[PDB]
Amino acid sequence: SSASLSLSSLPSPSSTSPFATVEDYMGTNMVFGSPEHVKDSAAVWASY
Amino acid sequence: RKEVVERDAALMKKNLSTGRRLRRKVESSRTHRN
Amino acid sequence: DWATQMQRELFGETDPLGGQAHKDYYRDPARGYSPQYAPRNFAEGGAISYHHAQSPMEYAEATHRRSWLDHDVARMEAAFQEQRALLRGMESATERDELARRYAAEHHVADIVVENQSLLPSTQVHHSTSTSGSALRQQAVVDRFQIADQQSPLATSDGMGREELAHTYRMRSETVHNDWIEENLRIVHGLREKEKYDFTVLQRATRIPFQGYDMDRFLAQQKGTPYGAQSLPPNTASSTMEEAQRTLRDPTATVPSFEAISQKAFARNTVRDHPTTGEELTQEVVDTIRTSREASEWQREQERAQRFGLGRQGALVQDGGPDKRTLKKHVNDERIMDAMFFRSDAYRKTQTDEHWNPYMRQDTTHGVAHLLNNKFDIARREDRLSKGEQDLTERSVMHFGVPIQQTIDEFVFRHRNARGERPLD
Amino acid sequence: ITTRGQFNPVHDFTYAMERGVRARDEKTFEKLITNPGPLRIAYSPDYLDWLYRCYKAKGKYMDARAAAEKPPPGMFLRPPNSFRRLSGEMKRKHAQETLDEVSKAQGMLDLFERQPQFPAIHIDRCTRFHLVELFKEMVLERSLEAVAIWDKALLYRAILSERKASYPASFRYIFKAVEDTVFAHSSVNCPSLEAYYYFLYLVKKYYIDNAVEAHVVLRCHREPNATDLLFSNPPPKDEVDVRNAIEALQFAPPSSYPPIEALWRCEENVPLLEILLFGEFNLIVSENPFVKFPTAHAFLTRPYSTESSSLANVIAEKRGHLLPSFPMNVASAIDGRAQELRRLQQKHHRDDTVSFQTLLRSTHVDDNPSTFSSYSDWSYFNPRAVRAEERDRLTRKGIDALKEYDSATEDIYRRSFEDAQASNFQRVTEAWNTFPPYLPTLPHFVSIIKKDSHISFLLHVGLPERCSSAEAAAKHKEFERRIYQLARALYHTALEFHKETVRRVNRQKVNVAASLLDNFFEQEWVAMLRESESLENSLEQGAWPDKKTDMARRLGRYIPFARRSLDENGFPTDARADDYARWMEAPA
Amino acid sequence: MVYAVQRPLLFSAANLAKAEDLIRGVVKNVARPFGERRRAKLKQLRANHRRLATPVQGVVVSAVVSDLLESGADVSEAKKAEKMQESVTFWPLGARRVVSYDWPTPHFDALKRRVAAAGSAVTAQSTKEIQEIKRNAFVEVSLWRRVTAEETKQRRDAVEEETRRVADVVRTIPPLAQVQQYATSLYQRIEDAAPFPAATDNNAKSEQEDDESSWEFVVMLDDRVVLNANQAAELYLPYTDASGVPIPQGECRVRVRGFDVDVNPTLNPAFCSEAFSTPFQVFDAIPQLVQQFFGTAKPSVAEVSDIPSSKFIQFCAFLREAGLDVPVQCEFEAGQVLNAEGDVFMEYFLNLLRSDRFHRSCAQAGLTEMQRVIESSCRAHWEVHHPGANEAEWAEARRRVLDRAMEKEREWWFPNEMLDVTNMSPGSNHGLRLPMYPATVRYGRELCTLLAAEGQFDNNSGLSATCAVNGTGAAESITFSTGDHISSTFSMEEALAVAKGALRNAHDRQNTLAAFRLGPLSKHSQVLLFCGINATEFGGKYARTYTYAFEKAKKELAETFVSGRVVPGVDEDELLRVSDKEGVDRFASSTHPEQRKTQFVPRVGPGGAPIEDPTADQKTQW
Amino acid sequence: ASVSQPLSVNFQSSVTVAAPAADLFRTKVHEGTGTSGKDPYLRTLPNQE
Amino acid sequence: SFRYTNGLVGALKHRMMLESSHRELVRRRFTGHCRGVEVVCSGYGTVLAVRLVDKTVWEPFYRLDFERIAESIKAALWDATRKIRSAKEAALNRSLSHNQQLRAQAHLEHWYDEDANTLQPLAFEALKHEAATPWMQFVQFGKYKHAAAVMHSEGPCVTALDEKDVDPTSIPIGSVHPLFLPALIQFESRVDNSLNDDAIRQEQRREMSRDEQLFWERVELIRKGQVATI
Amino acid sequence: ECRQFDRCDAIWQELVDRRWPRASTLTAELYLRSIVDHSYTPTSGPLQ
Repeated sequence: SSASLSLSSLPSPSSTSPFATVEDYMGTNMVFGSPEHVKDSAAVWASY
Repeated sequence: RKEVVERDAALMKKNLSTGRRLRRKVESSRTHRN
Repeated sequence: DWATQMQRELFGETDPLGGQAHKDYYRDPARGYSPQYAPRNFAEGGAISYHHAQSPMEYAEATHRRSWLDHDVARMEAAFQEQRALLRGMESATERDELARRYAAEHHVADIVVENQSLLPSTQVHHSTSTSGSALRQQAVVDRFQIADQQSPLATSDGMGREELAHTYRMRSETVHNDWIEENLRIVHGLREKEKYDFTVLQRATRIPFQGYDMDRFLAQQKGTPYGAQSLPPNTASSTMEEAQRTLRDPTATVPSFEAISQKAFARNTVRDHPTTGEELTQEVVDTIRTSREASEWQREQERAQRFGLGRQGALVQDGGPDKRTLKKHVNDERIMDAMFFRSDAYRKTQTDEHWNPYMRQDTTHGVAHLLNNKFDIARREDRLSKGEQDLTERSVMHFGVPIQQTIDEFVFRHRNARGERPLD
Repeated sequence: ITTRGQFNPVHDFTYAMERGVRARDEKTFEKLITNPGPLRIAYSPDYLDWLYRCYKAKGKYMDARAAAEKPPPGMFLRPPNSFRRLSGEMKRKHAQETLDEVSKAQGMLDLFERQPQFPAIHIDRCTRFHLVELFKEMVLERSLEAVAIWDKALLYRAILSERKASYPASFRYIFKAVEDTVFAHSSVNCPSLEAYYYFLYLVKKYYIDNAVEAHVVLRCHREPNATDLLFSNPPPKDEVDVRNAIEALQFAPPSSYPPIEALWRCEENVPLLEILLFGEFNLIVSENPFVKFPTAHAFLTRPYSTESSSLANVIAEKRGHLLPSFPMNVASAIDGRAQELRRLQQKHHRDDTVSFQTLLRSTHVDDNPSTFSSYSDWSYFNPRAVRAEERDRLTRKGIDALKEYDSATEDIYRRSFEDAQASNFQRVTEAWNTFPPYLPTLPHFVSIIKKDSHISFLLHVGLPERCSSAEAAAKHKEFERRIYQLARALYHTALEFHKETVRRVNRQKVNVAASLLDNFFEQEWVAMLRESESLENSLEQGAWPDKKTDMARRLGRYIPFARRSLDENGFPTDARADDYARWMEAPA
Repeated sequence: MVYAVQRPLLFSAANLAKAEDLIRGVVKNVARPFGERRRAKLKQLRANHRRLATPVQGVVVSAVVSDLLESGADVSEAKKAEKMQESVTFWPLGARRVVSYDWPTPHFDALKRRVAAAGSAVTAQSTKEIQEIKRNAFVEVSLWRRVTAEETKQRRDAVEEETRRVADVVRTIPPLAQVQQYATSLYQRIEDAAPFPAATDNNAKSEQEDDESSWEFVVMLDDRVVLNANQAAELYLPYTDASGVPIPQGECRVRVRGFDVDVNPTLNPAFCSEAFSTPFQVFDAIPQLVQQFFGTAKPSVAEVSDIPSSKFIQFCAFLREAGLDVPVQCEFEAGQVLNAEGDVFMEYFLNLLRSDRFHRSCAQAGLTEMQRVIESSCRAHWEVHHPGANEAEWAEARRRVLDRAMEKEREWWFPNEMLDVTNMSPGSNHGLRLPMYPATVRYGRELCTLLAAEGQFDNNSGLSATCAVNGTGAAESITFSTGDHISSTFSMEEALAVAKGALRNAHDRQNTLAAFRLGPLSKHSQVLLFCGINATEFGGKYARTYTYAFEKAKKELAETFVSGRVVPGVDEDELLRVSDKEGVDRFASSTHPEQRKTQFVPRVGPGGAPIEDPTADQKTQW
Repeated sequence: ASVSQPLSVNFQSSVTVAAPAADLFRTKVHEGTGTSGKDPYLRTLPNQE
Repeated sequence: SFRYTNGLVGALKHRMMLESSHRELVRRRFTGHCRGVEVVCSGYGTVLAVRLVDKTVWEPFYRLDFERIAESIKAALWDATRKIRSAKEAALNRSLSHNQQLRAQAHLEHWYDEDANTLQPLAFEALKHEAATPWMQFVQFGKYKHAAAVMHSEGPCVTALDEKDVDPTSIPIGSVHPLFLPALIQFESRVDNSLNDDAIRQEQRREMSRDEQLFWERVELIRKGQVATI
Repeated sequence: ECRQFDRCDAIWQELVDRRWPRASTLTAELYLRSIVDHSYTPTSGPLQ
C-alpha cells in the first residue's frame, strides 16, 4: 500500500512453481525449508 | 473421533441457543423517527 | 404504454415496488429476492401460478447466471445513467416519455412479459382471467437484470465447484444405490411378488369396459374432442394465500444450505442477545456451517443404518457369540444387506464372470450394454431407437409374450365365465 | 449478508482498537460513535445498545487474542511459518478483509437507504460545497425529473414549515435555512412564491407530514386525476378554506421554473438545498402510506390482482376465426368459470395481503434463521429503497468469501499424524476408488450436442455465415439458444436424477428443449438443403466437391434429441427402451 | 530419521522449484527483444499515421473552474474569458484538474453543429443522434513522467545483469540453450504481426536528440474520453498507480491520443493522433499540508496522530484551498474511527484518501471490479500475445482487451471454481484430491474443446480474414474483409493465403487462451501427484504392481498382433504351457465335486444348469 | 391403471398399499411394475416381429 | 483374485493403444475438400496449407465472389477437422472393441467417456507440441536418449516421430498414462526411457520396512492388552 | 440382424426350393450362423 509497502512483504517463496511449497501434513520442511521453517520442523517433529 | 463429535455438538448448540435480547420501542412522530 | 412506464420505473434508482410488501408479487431467491409478479390462479384454486421450485440447483444456477450477467448489468446501469440525464434535461412531458418509449422499444422490453400462446380454450380461460395479458402486461415489474438477460452471450458453465460437484455426485449416486438396495430388499422379502399377486386377485371383479360403438367416437367423446364436447377443469376447493405461500416460499427455503445457513445465522445476529459483527461473526457463521455439514452427513449415515437396519443389535459380547441377531418378517437388516450382496457378487471378478454360458449371457434384464460389443452395434442401436423400431439388441432375448388366448382364458376363469359378457344367444 | 431488518454497523472498530483506543464509558463511546463533519448521524437506541454490545464483544475479543499472542475439535496446529499455515493466514486474512468491506458497505447502504435503526441523518457543519456534493450524489443523482426535484424543493419546505412545531430543539437547525429562502428575485436563480404556495396549500389540505406522503403526492400531485388518486382514507380539507388560510399567511400547478442546475449552482438556493437534503435525510419516517391513500397504490406501485375483481368471446377472439367458435354450452361454461374466478378473487382480495404481511412478519418476530426474509420487505414504504441488485452484488461477494474462509481451515489446522498415516494406508485407485471422468456438467452436455456431426455441421457449415447478414446473427443466436436450451435441461436432469419426480420434470424440460431444437433442425437443415438452387444450374458436375451432394447429405439421417434416449450421464440409455420410457414418463 | 525420509522427495521438489524458476528466467529475458522490436516498429508506424490525420496540437491542462456560482451569477455567460487558466504549472498527487484538447475532427463537428443548432429545446431525436456522434471517436489522456538517463543507465545495468545471469546458467545447463531457442522461435510465431504501410526512416542527420531525458509511462489518467461541448474532461490523479507502488514526485505532461474509429478499427496504437502538452511537475502534498495547517516542526512531520474533530473540517476545506481534492464521503468514512478524545486518526483518514475505496480514475473505475479479478489472466495472456511488453502497452490496451475477452471469450477468462486454484501453497491437499483429478483433466479439456477463439489477419494487400476456430480446429465463422479498393482482385491461392493467416492466428490465439485457462490445475495436480505418490495406486509400495502390470500389458498387446486381436485366453486357455498359466484352481478341494462353490450352496442358472464348475459343453465363446 | 390401495371391504383390504414403482430400477423383460397399462405387471405382447 | 491387477492390465492396454493412436495421428496429415478447396491440416488441427484444384473447375462457380469462397474454405477445413476427429474416435472404437478385459468389465460408458475432444492429441495443446524444437519434442514425447543425442549437437511435429514410436508395445510409462506422468516420472529412468528399477524397488522396500515397524508395534500392544485383560 | 429367425428359415427353404440362383457358400454360412445365434437366443422367465 501507500502505507504498508514493507508491511506487505510477506515470507513467500517468489515463484510460479508450486514446488516451493512441498511439506508434509505437518507443514514442516527439512529440505529447502527456511532457516526458521526447519527450526519449526525440528521442534515440532522432535516434540512428536 | 467420538469426542470431537461432542465438541461439534457443543459448537452448534452454543450457536443455535440464541437467547433473546430485549427490544425497545420509540414513540412515533408523524414527522420524525424519534 | 405499459412497457413505457415500466421502463420509466426501471430508469429510477428507486425500488420498482418501493420494497413494500405486495401479495401478488413474490420475492424469488432465484431472481435474488426480486419482486417477481405471480398472482394466484384460482382456475386451479389458491395455487400461486408461479415457478414452484423443485431443487436448490435452480437457485445455484440462478446465482451463477446472475454473477455472469452482473458485468452486463454494470453496463446497463452505465447507459441508464446517461439516459436518465436526457430524461431530466427534457422539460416537455410527452417527449420526456417518448424517449423511454422508443428506448424500451430498443432494449426490447416488450417481449419479457411472457404472454401465453395455448389456443386450447380450457387452459386459455385458466390463464387469461387471473394471469391474463391485461394482467401481466399491465402489472409487470422488470428489474435491471431482465434487459441484460436479452442482450448477453450465452453461458456455458454452472455455479458448481469441485468439492461441490464431487459431493453432489456422492449424494446422487448414494441415494440411487440406496434406493436400488431397497427395491431389491423388497424383492428378497417378496413384497413386489405380493404386489403382483394382489394385482390378479383384484382382477377378479373388474368388468370389461364398454368401449362404445364407434370406438374412436367413444374415445373422442371421452377426450371431449368432437364439436360440442369441450371440457373445462373441474373446479376444486380453492385454498388461501396462507397455504399458497407456505407451499411456495418453503421450496425456496430449500435453497442450498450454504446460502441458507450463512444468511440464517447472520440474521440471528442482529436480533440475538450477543450480537457481534466482523470476524467474530463470520467465524460463528462458518462454524455453524461446518457443524451442520458434519452432523448432516452423520444423520444420513443414520438414515442408512435405519432404512437398511445397519448396525449391530444388542451387545457386542452377548454370551452367544458377537454376531447374535434376530431377523424380522419383512424388515431390512444388515445380515440381509451382506447376504443379497454375497448372493449376487459372491467371488466376482467382473459383472460378466458368469457370462460364459450363452443363456446366461444374452439376458437383457439389468441393461443391454454387455451385448453391444462394437461401435456399429450401438450405432444401429441408437439410429433404430430414433426411428422408433424395436431395438435390435433388445430382441437378443426371445420374450414369447403372453398369448391373447391365455389372457382371455384367465379372465374368464377369474370372472366365472364372463356371464355378463356373452351374447344373450 | 443482509436481511429485511438487519443491523450492519458502519463502524470500523477494528482500526480504533488496532491503534489502541479502548472504550469503556458510555459518553466516551457515544462521542466515539458520531461523525464530526458535514454528516452528523444518529442511530436508533436498539442499534445503539446493539453497537455498544458490538464494542463490548470486540474489545473483549481483541483482549483475548492479544492475551493469547503474549483449533477445531480434531484439527491441530502445524508449526508456524509453514507454507500451508501461512497461506491459510492468507486466505483467512483476505476473507476477513473482503468481509470488512462487505459489512461496512452494508452499513453505509443500510444507512443511506433510510432504514429504521438509522433514524436521522444530520448535516451540521455542512459547507455549501458539501450541500451540493451530497445533493448531486443522492438527489440529483437518484432523480429522474428535473421538474419533480424542483417540485420537491418547495413541497418539502412547505411540509417542514407547516410542522416546525413537531421537530425537537435538535431538528430546529434546518429552520434558519428554511426561513432565509429566496423567492421571486430573478428568473434563473430561484422559483417564485406561487410554487411555494401551491405546495403549502396542498400540504395544509392533505395533512402531509412524512416523506411517505411527500413521495406519493409528488407522484399524484401533477396528474389531472389527483382528485381520486390522492383520495385519502380520511378525506382532506376543502379548497375554499385552505385557500383563505394560504391567503391569510400570504390551486393551479407551478410550471415556471429555473433550470435544475440553478438548484445546485446558486449561491442563494443553498438554504433551499439544506431543506432538500433534509427531507431525504431527516423527515423520512417509516409509515405505511396506502392505508391513508387507497388509490395512489395502483398507480405508485403496481395494483393488486384480485382488486380488479364474455370470457368465451374474448378467448374466441384470441383463438381467432380459424378455430370454430365456442358453441352454446361452452360459452356459458367458460363464463361461469370466469365469474366464479372473479367471485373467489372478490373473496380472497384483502385477506391475501394481510396474511402475506403476517407470514413475512413471523420470520421477523422470530429470533430464528431467516427463511422468508428479504433485503427490503417492510410492511411500509421507503421510496429511497436500494434495489435488490445493489444489495445482491455484495451479498454474493461476501458469500464467496465466506466459502473462502471455510476453505482456510485445512491450511491452518491438521488432523492427527497417525490418523493421516491411516488415511494414506488405503491407496487411491483409478480402477476402483475414483470418481468417473464424465461429470454431470453443462459443458459436458453442450459438448454432446457439440459432439454431434449434424449440429456441428449446421453451426459451422450449415447455417449461413453469421458475419455477413444481421439476420444470420439472430438465426445463429437462435441455434446456439436452442442447443443451450437442451444443454441446461440435460444438465438439470443429470444433477437431480435420483429425485423421483424432479428427475421426471427436468426430463420434461429436456423433451421440450430438444423438440424445439429438432424442429429448428428439420427446418434450418432443409433450408441449407434448399440452398442448392445455386448448384442445380448447368455446372452439372463441378466434379468432386459439392456441398450438399454430398458434403452435407453424406452425414445421413438425423437423430432428434427429444427421442434420443439419453441416460443420466449424458450418454444413451444403457437401460432398455421400455425401462427408459417408464423412467421418463410425465409428472402427470 | 524424518530428515532422511523427507529427503528423497523433497530434494527432487527442490530441483523442480529451482528449474521452473530457471526456465522463467530464460523465457523472461528472451521475451524482451521481440517487445523491443514491436515497440520501435509501432513507433515507426505512428510516425507514419501522423501524416494523414489532423492531430491535437494543443493539449492544455487547467485547474477546475469553480463549478458553483455567486448569488447573482445568472445562467447568462458564466463561462467568461477571464478565469479560464490557459495552462498550468503543476498537479499534486491528490489533485483534480480539467484537461482539454484541439480536435477539428469531422465527428467533433458533427457534435458541434448539432450542439449549436438547438439549445434549451432538447429533443429525443437530438439526444439519440448526439450520443452516436459522441461514440465514434474517443480521446485518451496519458500522464507520463520524464526520466533522465541516470535511471536508464541503471535499468540497462539491471537488464544486463539479468542477461549475464541467464547466459551463465544457459551455458551451464545445455537444456536451457534449446529452451532459449524454442522460446525465441515460439515468440516469433506468436507475435501479432504488424506489416503496415512502412513509414519514413529516421534520417541520420535529422535525428530527434532525445538522449537527455525521455518521457516515460507511469499512469493513464483516463482511457475513453467522450466528446463534449466545452471540450473537456475533469480528471483526478490517483495517488497510487494500478500497480501498488505510489507515484513519487517528478515532472510530467499529458499526451492525448486521439482515436478516430471512423478511421481506426481494432484500435491499433499506431493509427491514432497523439500530442504533447506543457511539461510540468507532480508531487505529494499531504506531509506539507498537515504541517502548514498545524504549525508543527520540520523533522517531526510524522508526529501528528489523530485529527482534533473541530478544526478538521477546516483541515479538509484548506486541503481543497491549497489545491487537492477532498470528498465528503471519504471524510465521513474516516469519521467512523474516532479517538478517546473523539478525534479521527491520521493513519485511517490518510489510508482511505490514498486508497481506491471511493474515488479513482475513470479508467480503472470503468473496468468492472468483476474484471479486476480477471486482470491477472487477461494481463498475462496478453503479455504472451504481446512479448516483453512494459506497463505502457498494457495500460494503453487494457480497456479494449479486457472488454473483448469479456464480450467474446467470457467463459474463457471468467473465474471457474472447478478450474481455479485460489491458493498456491495449500491447494496440494485443498483443491485437487487424489480421486477427483482424472475428472478435472477431462473437465478442463471439455471446457477448452467446447470453447473457441477469434483470430484475424491481413497480408496488407487489401483483404483481411477473421476466424472463430475451436479446440477442434474446425471453424465456426470466417470473414473475408475486402474493405479495400475495388481493384483488389485477389488471386485464388492469394485469397487462400489471407484465409490461411487468419486460420493460423485463430488457432494460435486459441492455443494460448487454453494454455492459460488450464495452467493452474495442471500445475497443482502436478504437485499433488508428484508428491502424493505416497498415496496413489502406483506409488510407495504398489508401484512395483503398476509397473509390473504395465509390462504384462506390453507383453499382451504384443500377443494381440500375433493372435489377430480376438478375445484372448479369458481363463488362460490358449496357452500351450501350464507353467505359463498364471490362472489357477481356487477351490477348497480339487477332487471333491461339492466344495467348488462360490457361495454356500451350488448355484444353478437358467433352467438349472450347474454353474460352479462350467464344463466345456455348456461354455461357448459365441 | 390402478393402485394396491386398501379399501375397507374384506376383499380390497387384503391388498396392502404398495410403495410406488422404484424410481431408478432396471426391471425385467416380462415384468413391469404396474403403474400404467403400457407398463403392466406382466407385459403381454412379445418382442418378436 | 487379482481383479485390481487385471483391470490395471486392461487400462494400460487401453492407454497404450490410445497413445499409439496419438502418435499415429501425429505422423500424418489430413485434408478437407468441400468446393475447390484442399485444406491440409496437422494431427493437432493446425492449418498446414489451403490449396485449390489443378484444373480449378469451380472457377465458373466462384467466377471472386468471396462468400462462397469463405463458405467452402471453412467447410473443407471443418471437413479435415472432422476427418481427424473421427479418426481419433475410430482409433478408440477399435481399442475398446479389441480390449478383452474392458469388454469383460462390461459397461456402455466405456465407448463414451473418451472422444476426439478428450483423447490425448488435442487442437489447443497444439503449439506446445508442434512449434517445439528437437530436444523438447524428444523430452515431451519421452525420448531422452534421442534428446541427449540432439543436445550433443509450420507445425513440425513429424520431426521426432518414427514408426518405432507408434508401436504401442514399446512407448514408456509417462506417455502410456499421461494423466499420471508427473508421478510416474520417478520411475521413468533418465538414460533410457525404461523403468527405473532401483527407484521402484527401493521405494517399495522403504515403505515395507516402515510398515514392518508399524506392525510389530501393534503386535506388542495387542499382546500387552491380552496379558492385561486375560 | 433383426433376429427374424422365422424369415431366415422361410428364405432358406425358399432357396432349397428354387435352386436358382445357387446358394454361395457365404449364404450357407449366413444361414447356419443365423440358426446358431438363434439357438443361443434365450427365452423368458416364465419359460426358463
